[PDB]
Amino acid sequence: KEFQSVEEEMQSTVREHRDGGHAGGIFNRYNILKIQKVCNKKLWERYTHRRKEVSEENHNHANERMLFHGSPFVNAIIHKGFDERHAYIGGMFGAGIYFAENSSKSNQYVYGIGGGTGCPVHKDRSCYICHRQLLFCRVTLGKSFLQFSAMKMAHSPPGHHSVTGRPSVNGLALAEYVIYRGEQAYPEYLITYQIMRP
Ligand SMILES: Cc1nc2c(c(=O)[nH]1)CSCC2
Ligand SMILES: [Zn+2]
Repeated sequence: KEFQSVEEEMQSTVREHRDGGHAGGIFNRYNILKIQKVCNKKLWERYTHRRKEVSEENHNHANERMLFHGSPFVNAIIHKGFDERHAYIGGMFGAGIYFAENSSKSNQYVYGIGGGTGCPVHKDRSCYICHRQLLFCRVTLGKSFLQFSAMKMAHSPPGHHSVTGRPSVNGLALAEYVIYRGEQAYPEYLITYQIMRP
């Protein structure tokens, strides 16, 4: 039932992307192959210690959410954790770690920014053959700064613990959530899947 809940979140949050599938491929659903619960006690303690600290700074509320993260470095993340030292100021909300509430938005980043050159075997961003991996993460948002337009920051805004990118006509199509401290996310589930041909 635990993994069925994860499959449901993965499938139901798929959306039609404005780039016509350029970055992540053309699909309406996935073929979910594996769902593995990541058990990293040192990373979990780092996460819960920070979560308690954020809660005390946000009226006894962590404002935790389960969010997706796509990256070519998922295997490094499950072992070493999220690391803001690998984040650079170039992004929409600057040098943060980015998460999506729509799995298909995170799928656009599995092979790199804008989908890179796609899978290493066929160099195809819309590869239906190669197995992809996504993370479904615990993310502590705390006091989240609501923002619509690009704001390149190095750290959370003063008094805040994260940034929420909200959709707008000139801006974002879908929401995104940005943390500036790696310990504010835990890679709880490793999802192995394929995008499926419509
Ligand atoms: C690397 C990466 N970036 C983003 C996302 C992601 O999953 N990975 C989703 S929100 C937009 C940016
Ligand atoms: Zn491939």
